[PDB]
Amino acid sequence: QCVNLTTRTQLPPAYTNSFTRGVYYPDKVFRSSVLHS
Amino acid sequence: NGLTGTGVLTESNKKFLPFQQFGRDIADTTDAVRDPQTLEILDITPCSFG
Amino acid sequence: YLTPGDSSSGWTAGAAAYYVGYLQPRTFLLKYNENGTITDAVDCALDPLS
Ligand SMILES: *[C@@H]1O[C@H](CO)[C@@H](O[C@@H]2O[C@H](CO)[C@@H](O)[C@H](O)[C@H]2NC(C)=O)[C@H](O)[C@H]1NC(C)=O
Ligand SMILES: *[C@@H]1O[C@H](CO)[C@@H](O[C@@H]2O[C@H](CO)[C@@H](O)[C@H](O)[C@H]2NC(C)=O)[C@H](O)[C@H]1NC(C)=O
Ligand SMILES: *[C@@H]1O[C@H](CO)[C@@H](O)[C@H](O)[C@H]1NC(C)=O
Ligand SMILES: *[C@@H]1O[C@H](CO)[C@@H](O)[C@H](O)[C@H]1NC(C)=O
Repeated sequence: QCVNLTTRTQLPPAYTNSFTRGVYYPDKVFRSSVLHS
Repeated sequence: NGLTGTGVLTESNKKFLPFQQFGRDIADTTDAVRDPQTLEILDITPCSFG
Repeated sequence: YLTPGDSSSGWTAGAAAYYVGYLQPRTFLLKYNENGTITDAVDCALDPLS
């Protein structure tokens, strides 16, 4: 069960801007009302 | 949980996310902790003052 | 029933989109509100303003 698909149209790649996306909590400590570098 | 210290423990209003156990202030000292048996948050305040 | 094909031309795609970007080592300045949530950040190498 393994196929090579077809009926696919050609197109160049597309790009977009990330408006301040992709930030995560860098530890498991609780912090409140602060600015941390 | 192995973290030793001295101070006064009081009931807290902070509310931890499930993956958090300790809370730290700007001087990086532990000022809040989740009790590992009752799952309640406590504030730790130093003892000397004045 | 609308995708005759055989098994390699009889398929419909659907609708979805996904975006990919790559991480690098940066210094950020995160802002925690009183509830402990990160609500804003500054990328310390984007501009001279930052
Ligand atoms: C799907 O297409 C690929 C080519 O894009 C086929 O690839 C070859 O596979 C054989 C083994 O079967 C290898 O010996 C060749 O070196 C491969 N060549 C390349 C360029 O990949 C693949 O067999 C196709 N599979 C199906 C089910 O159609
Ligand atoms: C840890 O064990 C203690 C008892 O050793 C449990 O405390 C009980 O908690 C329930 C609350 O649902 C009370 O009704 C009982 O009276 C408690 N027992 C005692 C002896 O105080 C505690 O629930 C245990 N930890 C967990 C996560 O269940
Ligand atoms: C992303 O990089 C490609 C590389 O050629 C460029 O064509 C495109 O304009 C860039 N997009 C933005 C938003 O800068
Ligand atoms: C957390 O702060 C938000 C505003 O930033 C507020 O709306 C919310 O009530 C607070 N959560 C509580 C009630 O602990």
